[PDB]
Amino acid sequence: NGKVKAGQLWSKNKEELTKILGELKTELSQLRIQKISSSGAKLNKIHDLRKSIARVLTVINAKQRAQLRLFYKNKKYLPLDLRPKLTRALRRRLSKEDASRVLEKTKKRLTHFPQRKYAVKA
Amino acid sequence: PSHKTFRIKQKLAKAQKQNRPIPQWIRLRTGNTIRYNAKRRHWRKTRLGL
Amino acid sequence: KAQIKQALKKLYDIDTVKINTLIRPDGTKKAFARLTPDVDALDIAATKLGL
Amino acid sequence: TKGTSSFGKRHNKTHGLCRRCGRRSLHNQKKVCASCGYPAAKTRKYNWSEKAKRRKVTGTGRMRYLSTVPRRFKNGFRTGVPKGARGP
RNA sequence: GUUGACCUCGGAUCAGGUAGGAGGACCCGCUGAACUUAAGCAUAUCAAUAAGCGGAGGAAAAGAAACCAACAGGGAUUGC
RNA sequence: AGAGACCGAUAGCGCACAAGUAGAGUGAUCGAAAGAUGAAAAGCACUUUGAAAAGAGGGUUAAAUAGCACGUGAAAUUGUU
RNA sequence: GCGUGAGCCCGGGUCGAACGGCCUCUAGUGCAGAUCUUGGUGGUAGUAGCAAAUACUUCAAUGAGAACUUGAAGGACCGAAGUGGGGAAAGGUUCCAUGUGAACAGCGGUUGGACAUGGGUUAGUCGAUCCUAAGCCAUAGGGAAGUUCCGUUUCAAAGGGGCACUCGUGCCCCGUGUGGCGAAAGGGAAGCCGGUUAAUAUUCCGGCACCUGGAUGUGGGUUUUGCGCGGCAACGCAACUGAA
RNA sequence: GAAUAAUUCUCACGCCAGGUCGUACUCAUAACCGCAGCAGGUCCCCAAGGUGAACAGCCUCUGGUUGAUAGAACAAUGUAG
RNA sequence: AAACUUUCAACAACGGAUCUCUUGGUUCUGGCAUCGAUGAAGAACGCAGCGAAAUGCGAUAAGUAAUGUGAAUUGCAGAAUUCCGUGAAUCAUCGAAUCUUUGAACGCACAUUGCGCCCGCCGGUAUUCCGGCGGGCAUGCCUGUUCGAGCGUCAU
Ligand SMILES: [Zn+2]
Repeated sequence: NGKVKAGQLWSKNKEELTKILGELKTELSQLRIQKISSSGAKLNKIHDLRKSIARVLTVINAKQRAQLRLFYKNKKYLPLDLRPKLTRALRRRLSKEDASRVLEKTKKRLTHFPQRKYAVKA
Repeated sequence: PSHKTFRIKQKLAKAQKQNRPIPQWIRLRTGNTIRYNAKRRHWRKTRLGL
Repeated sequence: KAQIKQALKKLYDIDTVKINTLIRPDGTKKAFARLTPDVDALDIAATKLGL
Repeated sequence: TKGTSSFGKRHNKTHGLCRRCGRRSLHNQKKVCASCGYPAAKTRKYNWSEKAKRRKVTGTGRMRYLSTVPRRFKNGFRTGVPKGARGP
């Protein structure tokens, strides 16, 4: 056969995915055995096989990864790898909600004496 | 010596792999300039530091 | 050796009685596996494309 | 016997491979590296020679992680996928 | 006697967190020379600099007078 | 990212090239040399002498007074007339 | 050909892509020297020389080519504190087979520890892994502006052993404590013979053994005087309860 | 902890398993260090016959070499005997 | 008279100056602020149909997914597509993943691929032994939780 197309792999579930994953390894192992002592057009298949397995692996992982992200939402604590990663320094600034709080005396003055919109004639 | 360590064994394996002449097509590629290997080693010429 | 023995059984459904190993000067491991006397080798090698 | 005769008595090694810099500068008896200062927490570095400083500074290696931050900053450290993507 | 509080000092692979390293052109501190000039040389000069050590940011530091003045008085800090 | 009354392969950064590489020291460290065929490889089929390296004919090209020791090819120094 | 001169202009040959005259502006602006810097080349010169460790010779074969290739036959040396047979440190593919232009083997070279293409190192019993020695470094603490210096049982609340559930949870005893690294020549559980490959073997093949750890059965032994008998004795035998 | 069996017998026989790394070759008038295929230097194990007091010197067996640029002539001055 | 030494010319040699070129340096000006225990900089070992180095990547290993473009790559071989849609490329962009052994480096150590402990699953009669697989075990400090020590101390 040939390379497995990435288009159909998305509309599956884990059971066929693992069967396809399991079978693909089998031919790759055996087909390699032919490589010793004989060179032919079958060598091209070796590259195609390896590359196909990669696609199926990412699909299984991506499908699994999305599922538990939904599960851990609406929760206070979640795993370290699913938390957003920006920057060590960027994760420790004060939040905008707290970096914008003010005191009552400061608020009292600004409610009654804010900046105005004036103009001066010449 | 016949007594070695895995690290010394491992270093010797790599230093043996990178000592052979250049393959043949490389000098037949378009716009190529490599002529002869510039990092050849020989056990009776120059010891690298392990 | 434990991993090699188990792996052979799951791949080729063959059983061994003794396994020896060494590390070649290039950095790969070579393993000698001897088979139970009730099974012959040649046919299995031919069946599994050995030789 | 000050010279040539006494060079044939050398068959011992004072230095070995270092685990942190791969350089053969680990003193065997002291067990401290004469170039990276291992096992000290911080790496040896001195200002009375800047040639030795340039030989090991950022950008002389693979840069497996730092060399991808410029792109991420320009794009604003976002997340998610384009609306028309597939694979959920 | 029993029971229930308080104060100080501890254990725990208890729940949740945080610092080390890199870089150091520019910045904030500590420590700290000699060559050289004086036609010699010791105070002096090179210099409150080079080397060493600690600590941060895109700028850092300073800052709303226990100020300057002696005028008909000016009015946080920074830079030319 | 944009520029110069800057340098033009012994110059300009130590590095225009598989350069902090090859190499030296037990070590801290020290640290180079090396750019240019032709528009296009069209990188010399075939015959002949030779054990072979190669030579002589014969070819490609505007030019082989451009033949992978390749643009132009001075002086010191050498051979023949 | 011109100019007293630094210099300028033309004729002939080679070569292949840019370059001059005049007035102003500008500078990393003119070489024989510095035991100057880098690169290249001469006379000396086919000269000095290739002289320690006793030494070679005949026939045949391969080959374009043989003193230093191979086989046979002579003549010699090392003379068991060896020019023999194996190892520790160090070396790192130098080991074996097949082939080979140039370069290297201070003469030659069909030969090579050189060049090209492939192959080769099997362990419960040999070592490392375990224990400490001289010595090095964490912990409790105290110095120092600081990188860090001392400190190794010290002015420390420092551990480890047993059992049962329905089951993880629960129970019961002993305590001054007392951490790691450091030997291929120190201490230390256990394998011998015969054969085999171009290249490994106390490992591979055949035979005959041994040590440690873990679960279990048969034979035998002991007991109704509940945990054996004999010898005067030194002691004997196939066994013959033993926690803190 | 037994009287129809019980047994915590260090006796005999019988069951299962034993993980990881090194193992080629030289150890030196050519495989180590001295710029090199350098008369230098570098730790050990086994040790035949004869003369002789003897691991002295001299000759031989097992085993190993026949490798150090060659041909011709025999002046001076040399080095060694 | 030849030979030898010397001078000049033509041609042929050794060597790489001069002329022209340049994906390279140097200086000035302008815009921006982004490393790390969610494991940085650096180091080691690996990965290609035929690769040693450089460049790129990490057992999903000369790369995977997703978006954009729209017919290649090229030293050889081999295939892939072909235009319906089911899409070449060492292409450009990049919002999802993988990421061996190490390194501040974190079970104890390391001149050793050395030696430990806890929990769960799978085999061998097995809670205690052996093998395989997965998840864990550093130090300083803060807030809270729980269990404790003291005639320091309060009331029966
Ligand atoms: Zn180091």
